[PDB]
Amino acid sequence: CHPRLSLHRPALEDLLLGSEANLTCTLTGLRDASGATFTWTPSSGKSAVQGPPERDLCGCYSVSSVLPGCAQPWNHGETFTCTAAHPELKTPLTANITKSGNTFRPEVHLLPPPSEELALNELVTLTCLARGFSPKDVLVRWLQGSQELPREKYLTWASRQEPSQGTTTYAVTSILRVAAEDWKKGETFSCMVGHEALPLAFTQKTIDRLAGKPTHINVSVVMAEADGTCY
Amino acid sequence: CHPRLSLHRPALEDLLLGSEANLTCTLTGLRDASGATFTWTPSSGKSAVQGPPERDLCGCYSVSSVLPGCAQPWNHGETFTCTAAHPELKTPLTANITKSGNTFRPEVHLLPPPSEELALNELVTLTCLARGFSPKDVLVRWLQGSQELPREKYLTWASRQEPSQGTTTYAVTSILRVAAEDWKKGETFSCMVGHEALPLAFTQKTIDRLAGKPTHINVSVVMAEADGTCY
Amino acid sequence: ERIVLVDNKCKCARITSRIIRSSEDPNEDIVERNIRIIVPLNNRENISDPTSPLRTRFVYHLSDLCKKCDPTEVELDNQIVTATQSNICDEATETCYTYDRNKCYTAVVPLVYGGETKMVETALTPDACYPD
Amino acid sequence: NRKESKSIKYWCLWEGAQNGRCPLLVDSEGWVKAQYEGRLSLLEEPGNGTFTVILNQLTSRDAGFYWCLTNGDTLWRTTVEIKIIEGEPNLKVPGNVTAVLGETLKVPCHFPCKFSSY
Ligand SMILES: *[C@@H]1O[C@H](CO)[C@@H](O[C@@H]2O[C@H](CO)[C@@H](O[C@@H]3O[C@H](CO)[C@@H](O)[C@H](O)[C@@H]3O)[C@H](O)[C@H]2NC(C)=O)[C@H](O)[C@H]1NC(C)=O
Ligand SMILES: *[C@@H]1O[C@H](CO)[C@@H](O)[C@H](O)[C@H]1NC(C)=O
Ligand SMILES: *[C@@H]1O[C@H](CO)[C@@H](O)[C@H](O)[C@H]1NC(C)=O
Ligand SMILES: *[C@@H]1O[C@H](CO)[C@@H](O)[C@H](O)[C@H]1NC(C)=O
Ligand SMILES: *[C@@H]1O[C@H](CO)[C@@H](O)[C@H](O)[C@H]1NC(C)=O
Repeated sequence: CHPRLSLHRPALEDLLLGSEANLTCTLTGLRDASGATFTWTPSSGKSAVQGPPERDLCGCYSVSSVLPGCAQPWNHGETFTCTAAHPELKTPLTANITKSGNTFRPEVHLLPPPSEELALNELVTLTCLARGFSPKDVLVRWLQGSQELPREKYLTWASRQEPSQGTTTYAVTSILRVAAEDWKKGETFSCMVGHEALPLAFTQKTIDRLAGKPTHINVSVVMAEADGTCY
Repeated sequence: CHPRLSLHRPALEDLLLGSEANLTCTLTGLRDASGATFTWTPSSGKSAVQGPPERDLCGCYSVSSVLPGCAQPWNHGETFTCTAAHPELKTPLTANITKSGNTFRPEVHLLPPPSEELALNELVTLTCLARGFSPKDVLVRWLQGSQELPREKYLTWASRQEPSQGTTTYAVTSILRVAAEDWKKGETFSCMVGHEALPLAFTQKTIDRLAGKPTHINVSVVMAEADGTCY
Repeated sequence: ERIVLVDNKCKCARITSRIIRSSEDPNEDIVERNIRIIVPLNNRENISDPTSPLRTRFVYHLSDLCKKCDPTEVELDNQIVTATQSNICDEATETCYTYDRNKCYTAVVPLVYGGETKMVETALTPDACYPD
Repeated sequence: NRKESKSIKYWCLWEGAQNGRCPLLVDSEGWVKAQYEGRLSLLEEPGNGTFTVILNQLTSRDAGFYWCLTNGDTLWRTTVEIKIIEGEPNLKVPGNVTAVLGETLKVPCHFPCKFSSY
């Protein structure tokens, strides 16, 4: 076949919640997968591991490496320069990876249940929409009260790019179904979104039934000649 | 590589709107050259025409064949067996595909924009949601008044399954951003959903302003000489 | 009139809400919202003395009254993380319509003492400005 | 209370068996309990409104309600509940070490990269 080289970014779930930002370098398209070479430019804890040469499309071997490290040199803007100088070719090839600039930060919105789900008194739906972020990585969790729900109780879609108003931005969604009775009892729910362009790395919105679109509005304007202190 | 043959159900856009019911028995991965022939079990009155092979992974080919039976005995309950024949591993492969049973209807919701987006005079965003439908085949379109918007103006995700109690069901979302002057003038919008288990095959929802407008407003102007507020 | 959402004392505005489980149609019910504005008829525009005449126009944006921008604490996995709570708090800078019982408001006036002048400091709300 | 900082501080354990009872575990004078030896201390940092108590070597039977007391004029008594959940510690040390008759010892102690800023 044909050899190629790749370098992927560290995953967002272990960069934000933890800090262990391991890297990865992958060459695919070899059938003598013992003679290979990996070299990064910084190596102080230089024990870069290698794994079992797993298969590929139609049973071709594939080698890969992991250089461990944590998140202070990544977020400060360093560079990493993995290279393959294997003897299964007579010329080496190179790649690199850097934290993406030109970022934007998302806008988080929680939407109340629709009006015609509340008649049946069975289960109601809460939608979470996060829009306009320039990298393609995001985290979405849910909380009830102050207790995190387990991940097998909601469904999250993937992140896709939206119709271009000049620059390329992305979007993502998520829904959650809860009981119709305890939404009316007065429980509160939250959608929490994490992305690497936010200043405190996280943001949260909290919704409940009392903080919603009202049916009746009472307005009283009182005119106070007496004082201007507002007790 | 290894030889394998699968066949696919017709597309939903061609089965609901158009008239192009086509089943496609195809095998990809052929140690020999283009020398294959296919026979089908019905003989409705059309020849299963073929196309040339294609380019695939590292020497493998991909032959195909389309059954032109666009008269729809598919939704009456046919069975539509295909059968392969090629100078290959000498045991002729067969496969069987039919219409699914145990169908359910989708439930369509169209949500109003968030108020925070409304109080900024920029583009406002709408959300469509369908959930609870049994096969993962669906079509979502948008409308403004009566004009269908072209499909480069909106983003729609894939169709994934949702966590539930036994009976597997699926869900899908979509969004569309419009201008605030069109919303504030009073132009309406619509989300339209096509599925096979709907009896008239389509559903509509419509939204504008005055959707969740309140029903009662009281204004009280308490004059001077009556200021009697409390802590 | 049951649960307080907003109690703002720069503008002196208060918003409460209550689910009124009404009598007729006993499986549906309304959501009521009460807003109370107290308007001062003798305050200035800036809170100093000679600024501009008395304020005659009062504007209230409910998207600003319901705003929440102080960081909070959230226990996600077995961790404490800090998050924000709003999309719009890119920045005090707000104008206040009334005073507040728990804060001083002072001024500076030059007066003469035979020779030079001084920078005498003057309390505008005398109850809240004792050094204690 | 900030203007009562010249006092002595205490640390309870609410037994709750018959009536309700606070045996002491540690005070600011320099007395610790018997069976809490090597795993309890009371620190006057950060000061100025607050003091700090550290309890390690946890077990599943350390769960309970705990009270903090002073000798001041009017007492707030604050209570905290200690729950024991599943997992493993962040820091990692060996067991208990011996020593030969007079030579150099060396003990390591690990930490992850979440504690690199500290
Ligand atoms: C509302 O009125 C207040 C009170 O007059 C204004 O604050 C004051 O503004 C003046 C002029 O900007 C400041 O005076 C400055 O003093 C420093 C020395 O501290 C000197 O370096 C400058 O040359 C100038 O003389 C004053 O410090 C300031 N603050 C007070 C009195 O606390 C305020 O700007 C007004 N706001 C609006 C929105 O009109
Ligand atoms: C990173 O790679 C790019 C092309 O892949 C090339 O500019 C160079 O090899 C590296 N950049 C720098 C600044 O070294
Ligand atoms: C239909 O498909 C099933 C599953 O492979 C198979 O056992 C059966 O023989 C097929 N029937 C026909 C008529 O092709
Ligand atoms: C004690 O706390 C107060 C209020 O935070 C602060 O003003 C004071 O400087 C503090 N004292 C010391 C010694 O840090
Ligand atoms: C530590 O090991 C010594 C060795 O005898 C033992 O006496 C001591 O009780 C041990 N302590 C703990 C907490 O296991």
